[PDB]
Amino acid sequence: GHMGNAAAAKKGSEQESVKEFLAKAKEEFLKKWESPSQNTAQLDHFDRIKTLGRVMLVKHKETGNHYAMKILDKQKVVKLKQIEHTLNEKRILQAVNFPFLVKLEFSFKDNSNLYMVMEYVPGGEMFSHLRRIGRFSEPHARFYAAQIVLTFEYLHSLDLIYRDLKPENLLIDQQGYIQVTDFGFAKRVKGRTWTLCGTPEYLAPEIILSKGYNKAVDWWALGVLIYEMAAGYPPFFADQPIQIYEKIVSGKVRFPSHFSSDLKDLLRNLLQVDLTKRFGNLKNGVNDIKNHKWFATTDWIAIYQRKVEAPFIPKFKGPGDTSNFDDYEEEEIREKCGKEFTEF
Amino acid sequence: TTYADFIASGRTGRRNAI
Ligand SMILES: O=C(O)c1cccc2cnccc12
Repeated sequence: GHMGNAAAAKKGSEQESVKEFLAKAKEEFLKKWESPSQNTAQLDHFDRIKTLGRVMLVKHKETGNHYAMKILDKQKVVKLKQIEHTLNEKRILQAVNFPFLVKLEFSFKDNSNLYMVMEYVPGGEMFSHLRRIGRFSEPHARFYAAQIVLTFEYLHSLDLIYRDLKPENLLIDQQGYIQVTDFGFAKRVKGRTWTLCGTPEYLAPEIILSKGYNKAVDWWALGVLIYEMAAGYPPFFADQPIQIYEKIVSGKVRFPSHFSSDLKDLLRNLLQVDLTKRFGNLKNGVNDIKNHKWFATTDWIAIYQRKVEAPFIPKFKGPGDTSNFDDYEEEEIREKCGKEFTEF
Repeated sequence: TTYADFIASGRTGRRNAI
């Protein structure tokens, strides 16, 4: 067969160890999910530095640690029908723990705003680097992809569907690894869900077609991400979203001539309209992806342990250096909506 | 070319969610 005895035994043992890891991680998650942390800091603990609601670089006055502080005006969450999403995003962030998920270090609220203070990821969005460099080599793309695969394996084991994968949402840290941010569309659904949400270029066909769907939309989105990282542009685009959606549902995808056969095979199995054939959605689960030829060189445990030398380290001009982030405006920071946000 | 089509789409910048 494909694997001799030694490789087969090694692979089987690795897949069993994943099961054991995920089981413990669900225990840890559910404890924090069921008893979330609240009110772990306050605004005057922080100097505001620069805008990055709003997200601001801030400096903790006593440790000098920098943070990205997401500031959300309560009354403005209400008018935009976002109470549950905001509550849920904070709840998810304070309960998860994974090396490639941004870390909520503090949260608190006051008469006007809700605050989420997470570790500052100084390297900027993958989006900027990808547009600047143009496209990533397949090894470079694969290093990032492996981190998303592991992160989705983690999230999906907690019955969390992420639903907004794109380079805009992937921050690069000082060691060159990814930090996933923005859980505003994530949802803890065991079965199916129906909400039309996400970013047009990344929507799975079953979302476009107004079907009930499941975590398989995240694996479709990984296919779009891998393609975009390796091509420099996404597999489906057009002037307007309605024309993008026609392409997505069409069941056709074209590849640059520099894509390897292995990569095209993987993408044809992720970008699979037929849910009964889509990798990540089959009997073998995530293992169809992890064991694919395109990931043959990936040491999954070394990725998880962050022992792999990253192919790219963003320029690190210092702590609190904001140069990998672009420049924005200048607003100031002023009880409203108290009942709505008790749980925050 | 496909790359040219991408530039012509006008969706090369940061993409908003629905
Ligand atoms: O959480 C975010 O959305 C976010 C946004 C813009 C910059 C960030 C830097 N470090 C962490 C998180 C950030």
